[PDB]
Amino acid sequence: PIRLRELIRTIRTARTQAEEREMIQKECAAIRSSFREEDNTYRCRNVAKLLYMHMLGYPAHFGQLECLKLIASQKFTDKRIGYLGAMLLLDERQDVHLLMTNCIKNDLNHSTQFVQGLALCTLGCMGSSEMCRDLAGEVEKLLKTSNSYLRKKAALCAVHVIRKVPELMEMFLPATKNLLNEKNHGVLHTSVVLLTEM
Amino acid sequence: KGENTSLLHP
Amino acid sequence: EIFELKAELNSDKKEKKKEAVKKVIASMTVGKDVSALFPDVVNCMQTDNLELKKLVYLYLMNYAKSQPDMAIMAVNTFVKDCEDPNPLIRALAVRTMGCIRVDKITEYLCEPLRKCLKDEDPYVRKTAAVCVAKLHDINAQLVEDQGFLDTLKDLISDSNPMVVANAVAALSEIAESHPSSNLLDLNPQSINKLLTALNECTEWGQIFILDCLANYMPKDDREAQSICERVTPRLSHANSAVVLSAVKVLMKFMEMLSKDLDYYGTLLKKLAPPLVTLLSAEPELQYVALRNINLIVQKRPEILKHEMKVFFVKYNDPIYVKLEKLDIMIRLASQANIAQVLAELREYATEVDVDFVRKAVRAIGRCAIKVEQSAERCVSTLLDLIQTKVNYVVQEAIVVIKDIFRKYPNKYESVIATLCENLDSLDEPEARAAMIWIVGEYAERIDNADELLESFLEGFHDKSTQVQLQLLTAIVKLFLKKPTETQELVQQVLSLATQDSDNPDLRDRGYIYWRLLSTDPVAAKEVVLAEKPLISEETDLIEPTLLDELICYIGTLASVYHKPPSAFVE
Amino acid sequence: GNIFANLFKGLFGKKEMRILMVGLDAAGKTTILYKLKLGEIVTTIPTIGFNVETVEYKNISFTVWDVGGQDKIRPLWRHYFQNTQGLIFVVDSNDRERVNEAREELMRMLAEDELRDAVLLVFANKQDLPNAMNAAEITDKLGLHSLRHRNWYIQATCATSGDGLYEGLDWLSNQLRNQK
Amino acid sequence: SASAVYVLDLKGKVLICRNYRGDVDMSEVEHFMPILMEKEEEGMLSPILAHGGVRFMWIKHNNLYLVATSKKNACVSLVFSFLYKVVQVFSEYFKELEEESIRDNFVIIYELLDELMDFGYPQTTDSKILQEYITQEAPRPPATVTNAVSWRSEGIKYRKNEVFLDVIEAVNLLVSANGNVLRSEIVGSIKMRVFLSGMPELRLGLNDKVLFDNTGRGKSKSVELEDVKFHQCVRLSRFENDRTISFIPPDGEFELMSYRLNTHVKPLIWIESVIEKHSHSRIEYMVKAKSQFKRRSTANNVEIHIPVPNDADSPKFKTTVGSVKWVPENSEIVWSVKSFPGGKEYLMRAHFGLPSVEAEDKEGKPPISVKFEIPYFTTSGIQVRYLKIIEKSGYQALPWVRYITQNGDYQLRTQ
Amino acid sequence: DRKGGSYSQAAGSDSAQS
Amino acid sequence: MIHFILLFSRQGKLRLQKWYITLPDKERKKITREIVQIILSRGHRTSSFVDWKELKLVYKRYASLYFCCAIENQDNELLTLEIVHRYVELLDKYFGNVCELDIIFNFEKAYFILDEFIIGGEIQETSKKIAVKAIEDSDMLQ
Ligand SMILES: Nc1nc2c(ncn2[C@@H]2O[C@H](COP(=O)(O)OP(=O)(O)OP(=O)(O)O)[C@@H](O)[C@H]2O)c(=O)[nH]1
Ligand SMILES: [Mg+2]
Repeated sequence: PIRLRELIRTIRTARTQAEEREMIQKECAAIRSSFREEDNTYRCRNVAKLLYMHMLGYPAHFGQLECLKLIASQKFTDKRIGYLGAMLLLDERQDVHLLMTNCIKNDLNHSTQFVQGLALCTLGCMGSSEMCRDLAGEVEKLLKTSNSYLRKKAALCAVHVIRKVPELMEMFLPATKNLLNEKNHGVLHTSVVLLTEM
Repeated sequence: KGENTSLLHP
Repeated sequence: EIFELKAELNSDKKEKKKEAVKKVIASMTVGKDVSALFPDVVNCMQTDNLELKKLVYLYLMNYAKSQPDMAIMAVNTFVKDCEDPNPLIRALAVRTMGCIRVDKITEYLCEPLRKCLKDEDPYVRKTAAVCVAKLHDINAQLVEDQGFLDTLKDLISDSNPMVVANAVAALSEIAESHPSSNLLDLNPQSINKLLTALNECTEWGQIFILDCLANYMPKDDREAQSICERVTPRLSHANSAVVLSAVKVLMKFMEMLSKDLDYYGTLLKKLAPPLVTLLSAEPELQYVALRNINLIVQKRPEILKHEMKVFFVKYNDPIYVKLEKLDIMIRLASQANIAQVLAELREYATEVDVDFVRKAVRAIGRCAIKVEQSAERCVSTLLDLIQTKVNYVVQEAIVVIKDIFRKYPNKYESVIATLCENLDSLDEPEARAAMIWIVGEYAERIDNADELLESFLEGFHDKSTQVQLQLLTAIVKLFLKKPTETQELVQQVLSLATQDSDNPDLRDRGYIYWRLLSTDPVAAKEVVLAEKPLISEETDLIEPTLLDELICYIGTLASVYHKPPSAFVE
Repeated sequence: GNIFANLFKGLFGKKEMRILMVGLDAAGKTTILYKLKLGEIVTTIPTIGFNVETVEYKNISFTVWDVGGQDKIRPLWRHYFQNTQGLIFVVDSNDRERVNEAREELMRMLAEDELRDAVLLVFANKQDLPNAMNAAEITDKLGLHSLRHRNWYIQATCATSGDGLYEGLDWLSNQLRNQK
Repeated sequence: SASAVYVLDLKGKVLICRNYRGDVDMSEVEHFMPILMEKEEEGMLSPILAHGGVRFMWIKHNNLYLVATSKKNACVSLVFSFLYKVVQVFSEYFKELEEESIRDNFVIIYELLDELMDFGYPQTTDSKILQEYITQEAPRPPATVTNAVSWRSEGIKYRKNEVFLDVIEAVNLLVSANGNVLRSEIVGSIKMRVFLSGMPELRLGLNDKVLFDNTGRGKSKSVELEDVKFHQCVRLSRFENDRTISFIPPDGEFELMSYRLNTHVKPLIWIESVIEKHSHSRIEYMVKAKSQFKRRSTANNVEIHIPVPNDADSPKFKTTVGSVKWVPENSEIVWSVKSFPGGKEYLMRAHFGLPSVEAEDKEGKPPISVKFEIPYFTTSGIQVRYLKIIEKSGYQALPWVRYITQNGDYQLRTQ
Repeated sequence: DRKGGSYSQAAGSDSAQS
Repeated sequence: MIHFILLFSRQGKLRLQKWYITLPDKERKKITREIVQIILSRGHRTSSFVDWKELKLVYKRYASLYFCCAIENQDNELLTLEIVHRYVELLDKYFGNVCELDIIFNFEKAYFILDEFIIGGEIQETSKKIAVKAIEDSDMLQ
């Protein structure tokens, strides 16, 4: 399991485009070998290396099931890596985010404020036309809570759902009523943005 | 180099 | 920095002057404007060491146009160095004098050039010959006044074959820019003398010796036969440019040779192995070799008629070579190797290069159109490519089928059924228009021509001008042929192209079609659905006037681009 | 090389094994997995994605990957076919109209050249209503005996009660492990 | 007719420039990099660029592009030949062709560039001859450049007179996916390392088919070289007259002649490979190598490259003879065999996984290339007959030569 | 020894052709 | 809302990328290349605003590495610059003397900070200390 810093240094050590491509392929071969064995200990390092390779301009199609598997994991680092992979290499046209709806729903009711917040941010960033349809009920539940750190995330998720699904704005009218008295600046800004979008 | 310099120098 | 360098260069120590010169040379190469220190380096110019003299001369040459006024302090040094006993010093001084682009300096350099013109050292003679050409290029009037043409002419008829080749090259360069007045052409004796030193010239001198014969025009078969016999040994030269120059010279001389004699056949047979050897050169020269073959292919296509296996594009071949390979195969394509050409094109259609795939499709279509004996094979290959489910391949196959149908549509009714349902959802204007034209012209073997045109009429008012015109023509043809199932379709097309169509040409075409329909529908069958004459295929052969001129310009920029020399130079 | 460490690990139990959880939606797959892992009938919403869990029994870590029976998730079973050693099929005997769909889905999933070492594991879910068939009528309808080179075993498990889960686990362990 | 010969780098910086005519501004080199980038990004990149009225024709080196700007209708072939000669001279003088020597050997590099070409017309290109007048560690120029013989310096003396020859064969086969070979040509290469005293006039004699027919012995094994390219020292007139190969060998290793004739015989190595690639499940490589060469010859260092999937992972190789290793950098299975006796048959059974998610774009089917190299085996059957080493002083030479058979463009098209 | 085939001595000319 | 954010170096290499619009990978790469070419082919007095594809492409690089944004033509232009400056200040405070070297190696931290700051192209926390405290608490979780 090569570290992210070591992979970055190795990539920076390549000068020619062919040499950089060869190094990227050599790293991707080891990453794919580790992934095919169902590795769970050094999965975060492999995910980081795959994300770095994809950002540098290399294919990362094979690293799709690994992100979904890490999303439904229990480790905080693994969950964060899976969320980052879903946000970066996952989109509406990917066609592999359909199975991520169950993971998002499972993580939407998590007691931890970081896993739920990360899931909400991922849903807002990669909202699809069908994910919001099956996630609209859970978004409204979090919008009526008194969590200042979660109120902004709920408002952003509702705004993203409304933008993706203009017909779902009717379910947010009774949830945003009497929400202009928030002391926190972020909550007030989120409420104002949601009202302007509506 | 030009990379080790601070983005804002604060 | 600058002050320290100037102080070091203005010192009496050679160990510091050499270091300063090296630093100045490195700064200029590193990209530092050291032209402000040119007057300071002028004092440290007349040095006994040859290592620092070369650097000073290079700095002066590179810092001569920038500071022409400061270069007036070097004429005396050049004059003194032009008489050194060492031939290397004299050659360096001669080269530096001609490399200085100073209007007030070349005038005083005529005397050293005249002195070095008759230099006994062959290196000195070559340097003087190069300097004469440089001065003539800089100032033709000064060279003419100095009377260097007579000295240059006598250089060819003297010893030192390298010096003779250099003088010949200088004379050719001077005459190249000259207005053809007082040409340096020579009689057969001069040609024989040049050929005698051709076998003793170096690799670079061979090009200079063979370029002179490119301008001479033989007048008799005996002279042409001798020239061909003397140029024949040049085909076995390791230098790629030497072989190309020899081939060009042989091609030029073949314009006066007689095909009745066996010399023409021997020359043709001895030229194919040279082309085969040149085809296996470096990738950089591969494009030049392909261009030369294409230029000579349209002139003497009977030499490389059997050379088809060597024209196959390799897996590691470059894009510029792979593209030229398809053109070479198309030019040399015939019924003898039609199967081989089809197999090569089929393999070239499975690659990943979109441009390469398009070029292969175009070559296959050109081969099918040129040779009617392989029309069925080309149609089958196009159908297989379309069935391959490739968007670019599908568009290329549609274009090829549309082109073939207009040229050979007599027995093209067996492919309309397959093309009736061939993924018509493609939005390529070059493919949709071709499919519409094929359906309109071939609306006899398809029983659902009206139904197929319905999908293309949804956005006929905003699809395209050419696409809209093709759709209107197909609708008119269908109405003229079968007006029972397209009676309402014709009216709808006329309403959409005449009322909601703002295109001037499209509106005029729609109005004309409506007038023809409302005036005499029976006459529209003989007017619109008439038998068009044979379509004149675009010949790829160049004009004979350009081919004759392009024959003399072989291996130059005018041959690779296939353009006249005056249409690309500035 | 030396295999002393492997022998020491195997002296107290080293094999873990794997398992799959596929079948039609509302077939008791999620409830069966909850009973196997926890031991209670937990009510859950339909599996839009998938559920991954593990079961520790007989010194073997029986990892269960629940897969929903949704139409949009039916063709997604090929994602779990990579690096998979076991497969459990959950039938729905209470849905006569869905029995044909479940059989077709099982046949489609069983007609893959990559999933060959995964033995058949037929679980009779919803074994609490009188309309549920026996352990042979369902197998006869599904044609489990016609699966060449497939080791299938039909077991009836009650979601509400949990009877037969131990027998199914023992059968899976015996099929996976071929030692004493 | 180059206007300014310059050497670029991988970042667009001109390592060294040397104008020869001055008709092209030195600032045109800056636009060469954007033009090359635009051509590469649109598929129109070519070795000869065009910046308005100035054409930038150059080749690609190991680390820098030796682009030579020109403005008139200069000979592109001449420019390419000059660039090749400059590259050869740099390789002879500097063991490495990279930016490490461009910025460290400028003192001698500038002198070599100035002496090589004057006014755009090269005059001296022999590395051995040029090394006697331009050194990095100056006397009068040698008489060899002025004399006709510019490839053999006079006065060379050695303790012994031994010349080592190298008859290197290049077996190139273009086998299509259908199983037939389209381009099957063998190009000979007679490279000799002449080390003698004086200026001997070598008289090379082989069992050429044309020579045998002319002498009347056109019935034994004769090499039918379709194209023969002699070196500069080889006299073209002598070869044209009566097939007499008479030339003065140079001091060092050089290529005397380069034969090139077609081959109509069966390939030395026959590769029967199959692809049982499952649809996103697995892949099988039933590759079998059959040696059609003579059993007395061994193909040392046999490397049959099998292109495996680019995204394949967890691969397994079930072969019989030779180590099989998959290199992710090359994305192919290297069937490396140390010793391959003639007539041997090696069978391999590849097995690698594949991701469930399909690839976004196609990757193509690169051809399978073998790297067989069987020494002491001449496929063309050409054998050296005599080598007339004649010296005015008179000495007993000890010529030597070896025959090496290798694989050139021996690629096999995939299915 | 040497990889690629041992070097062999060459003749001087075609002794059988005079 | 910001359509996309691309942190590219002066040499053209991109150290960060965050697009809020679902676009194809080839299309996204082409758009990034075009944005890099436009920014790299612009002077220092271009107003730091480019109308590319009807998008207020605002470029404001405080070091060798440049910054880009894609703001729709419905809000003020100075808001994007203020948001970029606030994000840069927050990243510097979280990291401590943030340079180009720490951006490449600590790309995950920058991505997490961006996710915790802006979600869906809109602002999530107006303050600069609350976001830093939340990021520190999330990192300390393990
Ligand atoms: N009361 C009762 N219901 C059962 C029994 N067996 C199966 N079910 C039904 O089967 C469903 C099981 O759903 P889950 O446990 O959440 O998971 P699942 O079987 O994969 O169903 P999906 O999530 O929709 O794919 C329940 O909703 C029940 O209605 C049983 O023994 N008793
Ligand atoms: Mg379930």
